[PDB]
Amino acid sequence: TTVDFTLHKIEQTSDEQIQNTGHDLGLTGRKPVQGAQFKIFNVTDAFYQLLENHDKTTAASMISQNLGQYVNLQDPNAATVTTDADGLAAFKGLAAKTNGRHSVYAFHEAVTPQPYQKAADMIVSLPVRQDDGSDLTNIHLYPKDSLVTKNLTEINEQAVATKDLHDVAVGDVLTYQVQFQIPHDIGALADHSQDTFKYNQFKVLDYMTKEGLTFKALTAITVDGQDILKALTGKMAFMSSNDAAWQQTHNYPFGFELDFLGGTDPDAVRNLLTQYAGKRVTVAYTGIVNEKMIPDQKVGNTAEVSFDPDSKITVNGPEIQTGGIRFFAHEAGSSKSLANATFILQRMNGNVREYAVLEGVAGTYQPTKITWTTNQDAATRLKTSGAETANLTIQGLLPGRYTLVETAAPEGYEILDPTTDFEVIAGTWGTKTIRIANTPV
Repeated sequence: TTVDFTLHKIEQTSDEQIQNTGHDLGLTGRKPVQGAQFKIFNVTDAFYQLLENHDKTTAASMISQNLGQYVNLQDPNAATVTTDADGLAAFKGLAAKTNGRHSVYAFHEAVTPQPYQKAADMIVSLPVRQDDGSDLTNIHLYPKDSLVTKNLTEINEQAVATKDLHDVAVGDVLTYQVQFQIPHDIGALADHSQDTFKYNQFKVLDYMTKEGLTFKALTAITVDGQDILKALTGKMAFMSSNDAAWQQTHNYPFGFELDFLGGTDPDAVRNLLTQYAGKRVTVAYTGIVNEKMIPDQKVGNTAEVSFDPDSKITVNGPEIQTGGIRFFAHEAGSSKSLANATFILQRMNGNVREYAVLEGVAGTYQPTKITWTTNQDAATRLKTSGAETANLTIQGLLPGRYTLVETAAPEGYEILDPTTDFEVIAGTWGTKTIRIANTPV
């Protein structure tokens, strides 16, 4: 006589010990995960052999921690079903008894879809008996895939609503957070080994291919509501785009590589991680938007979590972008470029005028920060070049409505209109280059 196992693969974004009854839980209202490949193994003999020296709990635990020690994982006979769009994968018609004992079955996620981490290898020992004193013939399991994620969480230390695209100003500090799971078997030894651990690399690589950000700081590493970073530092390996090391191995203009087990004392780290095994880690860091952040340029990041050199779990973060504007100061009635025309940048703030002060500083302004004052004389005086198509450029601005105010015409000219109202368009230089005419004398 036989038994069926129907699996319900589901997404996990937090810590959650919830027990498998084996009973059908119906509409649980949880996101299913598709494309998880599961293999099943009869471990009844191996289990009962352990059961001579160890209790029931310890036996099942030993098999979970090193399933490939007790079975040939790449067995062609081993029944394999892949999880569908509802997260469903049924293994049917399995022997209820094996060599005179109630059967023990082990389940192993062999291929885990991106960007998930695999479920722990689960062990079921029959029977699973109903409260009416009768065995279940269909056993329902809810294995969990932990979702690797990356978000932009704060801008200038204020929480922002999460979205795929953010508008930034030059000199903004951006807080990012990468989340992932400490493996359930982090502290286990390699299958058939007394002298080598199973895990020898727990790496987080995060970078941007395009320019725009300068690495500021790694702010925290937390798990289980505890700050782990103070304990780790020294014992693990760390590189940032600010370190001369970085340009040796990578050529991304921004990023960091962290390895919990690449440091001076791996084993001490593995110990600490084992204490929080199966739980969710948040690695937080900050970056500063720099003068090389340009308009018409969306720039994102990729984070890669890897446990060996040959594999990785990859996730993309949101893209950021910035505004700019171009002007052309010229002689009324022609296209003669007028250099040395003097302007200040204005905006309204609840029916009050503020004027721009640029920290970084031709006609091309590319500041490192823009602050705002109601003292008009403190405003940065902007000068035009003699360039052809546009002779005043500004970038790193938020989108919205501004006013360019001309405070001195070039020698030999007089101002037509002192004020030019305009609009910075999100992530672009704008509709067109704005022409400003000055009349000669």
